[PDB]
Amino acid sequence: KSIRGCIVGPDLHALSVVLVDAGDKTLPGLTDVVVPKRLVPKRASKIRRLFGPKDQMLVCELIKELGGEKKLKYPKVQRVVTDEKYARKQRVIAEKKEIMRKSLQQLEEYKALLSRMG
Amino acid sequence: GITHDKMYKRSKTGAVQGKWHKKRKYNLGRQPANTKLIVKVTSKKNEGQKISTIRCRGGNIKRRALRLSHGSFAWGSADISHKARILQVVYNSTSNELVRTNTLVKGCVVQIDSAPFKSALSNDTLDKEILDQIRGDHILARISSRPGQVGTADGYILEGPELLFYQKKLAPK
Amino acid sequence: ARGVRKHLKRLNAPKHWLLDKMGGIWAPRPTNGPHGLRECIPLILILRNRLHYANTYAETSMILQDKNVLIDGKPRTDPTFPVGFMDVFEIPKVHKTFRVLYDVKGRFTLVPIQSNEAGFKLCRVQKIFLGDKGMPYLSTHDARTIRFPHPDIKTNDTIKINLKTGKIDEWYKFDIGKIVMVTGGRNCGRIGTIQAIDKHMGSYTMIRMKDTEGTEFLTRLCNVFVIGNDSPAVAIPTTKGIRPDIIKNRELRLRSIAKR
Amino acid sequence: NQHERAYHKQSQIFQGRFLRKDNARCLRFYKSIGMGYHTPITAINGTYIDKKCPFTGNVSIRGRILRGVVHSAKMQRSIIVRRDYLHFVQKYKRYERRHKHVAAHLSPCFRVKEGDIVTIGECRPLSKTIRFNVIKVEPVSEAAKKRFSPF
RNA sequence: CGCUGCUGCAGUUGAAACGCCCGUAGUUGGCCCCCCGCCGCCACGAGGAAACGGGAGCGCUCCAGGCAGGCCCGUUGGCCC
RNA sequence: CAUCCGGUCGAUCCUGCCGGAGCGCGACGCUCUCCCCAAGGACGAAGCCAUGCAUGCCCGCUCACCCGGGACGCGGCGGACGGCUCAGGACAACGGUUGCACCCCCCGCGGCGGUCCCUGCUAGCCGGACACCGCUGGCAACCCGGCGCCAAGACGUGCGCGCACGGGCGCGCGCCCCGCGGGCGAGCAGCGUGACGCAGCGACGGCCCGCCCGGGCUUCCGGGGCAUCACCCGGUCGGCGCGGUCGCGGCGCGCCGAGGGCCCGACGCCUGGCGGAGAAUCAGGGUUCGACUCCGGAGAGCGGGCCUGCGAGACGGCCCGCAC
RNA sequence: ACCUCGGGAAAAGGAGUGGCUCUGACGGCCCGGGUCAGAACUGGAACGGACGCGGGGAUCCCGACUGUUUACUAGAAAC
Repeated sequence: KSIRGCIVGPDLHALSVVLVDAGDKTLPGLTDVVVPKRLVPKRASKIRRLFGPKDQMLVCELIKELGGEKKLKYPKVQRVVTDEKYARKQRVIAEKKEIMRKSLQQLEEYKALLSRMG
Repeated sequence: GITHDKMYKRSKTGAVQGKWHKKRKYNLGRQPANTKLIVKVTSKKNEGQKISTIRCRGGNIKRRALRLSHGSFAWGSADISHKARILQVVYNSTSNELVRTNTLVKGCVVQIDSAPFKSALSNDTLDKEILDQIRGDHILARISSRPGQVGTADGYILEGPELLFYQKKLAPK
Repeated sequence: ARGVRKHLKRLNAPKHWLLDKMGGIWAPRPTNGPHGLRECIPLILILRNRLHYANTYAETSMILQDKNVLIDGKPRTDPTFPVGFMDVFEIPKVHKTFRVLYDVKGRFTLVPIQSNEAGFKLCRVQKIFLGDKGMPYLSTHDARTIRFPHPDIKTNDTIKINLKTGKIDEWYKFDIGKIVMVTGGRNCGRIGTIQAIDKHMGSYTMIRMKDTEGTEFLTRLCNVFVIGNDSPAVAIPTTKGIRPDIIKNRELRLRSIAKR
Repeated sequence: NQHERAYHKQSQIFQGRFLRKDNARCLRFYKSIGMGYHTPITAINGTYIDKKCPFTGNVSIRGRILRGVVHSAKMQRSIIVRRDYLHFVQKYKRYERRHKHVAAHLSPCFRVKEGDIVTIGECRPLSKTIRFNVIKVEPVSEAAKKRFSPF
């Protein structure tokens, strides 16, 4: 697709400029506005940043999924260890040992089967 | 578009064979890898040995070597194996033009530093001729691995009638 | 060209499946699993055709989605799940369980079994191979893979799978005299004792087996599945692979149509 | 033999074996060929190398084992075996004797003259035209006539 | 249309025996051995697609059809190619 | 499931063609009371195409003014199947018969499960960051810019059992031969040991391993017309050494020889050439067709070239020339 | 194309060519030749770098041809 070059030239329509330093000056745009970002942290580390299981430690709004009845709105926490989750991983680790244990047992038996025959 | 089908080739009689199909991605062949050596370490140190990896039919990846330096080399009748840097390539059956560029190909006779193999010389009477090569810092070895198909260049120190044959060809240079 | 084919045409589908020529322009595409297309029959076909339990494919999916049927004791939701020899098709809700065997005419047949028979299923080891650090593995006709087999078992020797613990139970080795049931070709669907095995070194060991009719059928080792030693072991179909001939079947057909 | 621009060694025979004595002195690898064929003495006692030779080389005999006469031994360690055969036409119940030429590798262990019967055994596509390798030779006389033979 | 001819054409005169001899490829070869080995050869298998074409059974009201049907060989849907 | 009959003569018997008599399967004309089945822009234009339409589903991950609707995006899986046509291609495709001890494979099914380190691990669970989105915009249209917050069975990293183990490497049977097996007709696997390497999964323990289904090639036998086509080929044909490939191979490249094919028709040329299963007609033998229903092949105006993926040299993907 | 089968023919119509650094061939009995191949690499896009050194094709008419000819205006189709 035809694209345009990084060098700026006399012809132009739109230029987008981030501000490294405004300077002591006061500008109606950018010094009279402070942005309240809509979204809020939804992860374990991010929940442990703004507010320092910590699921209840979240601010609450009242908005539905699609937009008098109002649902208290909590963005779902992610990466937080549930007590069943911790338990779920715990039994898979035990299961992995069981697979090794059964194979370890089957191995001695098979070495023995050849040995008993000769 | 490099392809290994025989559609573009003649028959046994030498008759032209009409093409009934377009190129197939199952019949394609990739461009050859020139596995150079980091011989001139002075100005080649700026590029560490690099081994590329190319996806193949089946998704299995063949590591392909671009620049190589050292590989496992083994003195079989002594059971002495060490990783040895490749000092230089000499005498290839396919072409001696390759030898000039140092590009490594399976079956090229190389020279390797004897400093890793120094202990064997002190071990008493290992063989005879190979000991002299260890005493002098250069040992002849054939690369027994296909660089560009595994991305490795392992090999064997030459011994027996093979060592004599290769030395005889390389005697004047 | 390109990749795999996910569609099957009705007339391409195997003849034993007995699908209608005008019934559809497509046939179920059997999936991969324990049996291959030539040696399988889709689960939908048993339920829609022979069982007639589900009027349409949609009903068969609804029943399968609810895990109504269990093959080999496991509830399977695959309409196209491949079904073949010795597979235990048990539908518990209907209260009826049968094995899937081979009829004399070669179509797959549902043969009723008792609860003990339902528990186990027979298997045939294609060969024993070494992999994964050198452990031996045995590959059954149903593609079931068993690590560390007992040394005596050899290639083509029928074994019995517990199907509850899913392990080898016993081995009936292939030898002269042992009773076998042909699985493929002209003699498919016939139970006979082995008269002789011709070595035919190079390719195609060809075995001759004869039923109690004095008629010897000659079939290569590929489609010979041992079913017990001299004893028929697992329950066998009522015809018992006795080879009814065309003229005899003509009389049987006429008696059946005599009834109105 | 400096002109030989490459050393030729049986892959299995380690080069070091030629030194020392007889502990693992097998200096030759000879593999039994299957399908009931016997190994020639010239493969065991031979001093040749040849990767393609079935008995002393990395080639396997499997698939069809046809037999044919030798059209010519002109090629380098190869023969063009001519095999005769009959093709029947139904409309005229008479047949048509049809001949085909197939390239085969000749092992140095064997020595063939044109007209000899050679039992070619199928092998890995070894070249553009060679997919068969001589498994045994039975000699024939200098002149006994061309003689159509579809054995 | 035995006017393409293997069955199964015609070549004295209707169209058609090379002017003649040698001649290789090709094709064709008298009689003879019983009892074996290869080749064809004949028989019967096995192996691998159905549809199609046959062909068992079944009254789609008949029929071109189709695999049906009916308290039923484990109802069938055989089998041959 | 065996047939003739008119026409050369003044007459006659022949040979010989000519024309009829039957069935098709397309057109064309004329005409048509109902019902059933059923072909339908293939026929030297594989000419060109206006419009509408033929490929979605999921809910993994919801801080979108109903609700726990399940927008949108991100992820996941399919889009490679299927449909369509017959241009290409005449030791080819294709059909039966082999082989892969020369191989590649998603799903499924049944197994198997261990992953060195030094550091750097947070393992009660780790980082960041991108859309969607909010704002600020540029567009004739196409189309996208910038800024800021936020998530995954997505991503990046890594907990980990020195018989820890992906690849590749070196070594490790013979004694004239063939007669147990892990496994063969076949020295093939597997591993033991050393050197390398540290690849994969390991953030809701899958890598691997079979079988299948599909593919790639491979053996054999069949696979047009023309002699106003008789000689043909020169990577052509072999050997070696490599590269490349999923692999085998002149497949490519060096190197070395001189082969290889052919009146049992090579090579050339032409084909209004897809091939089989089949079809038309039919005493027996035969002849002609096979676009079209099933199977395999080939192509999406023409040449090429690629990316993605397990599989496409994909065109309802991309990129380029070329016409339009 | 044509042909008296000798010619036409260097037909027409193209591609390469330098310097350096190598690698093969080829004898005699470690000793000689310097020609022929094959590479790299390099240079304002250069190399028979001066010099030496056919433009080519299609026809028509005469005389077959190589020869000879009016010293000193015809070299010809003339002899």
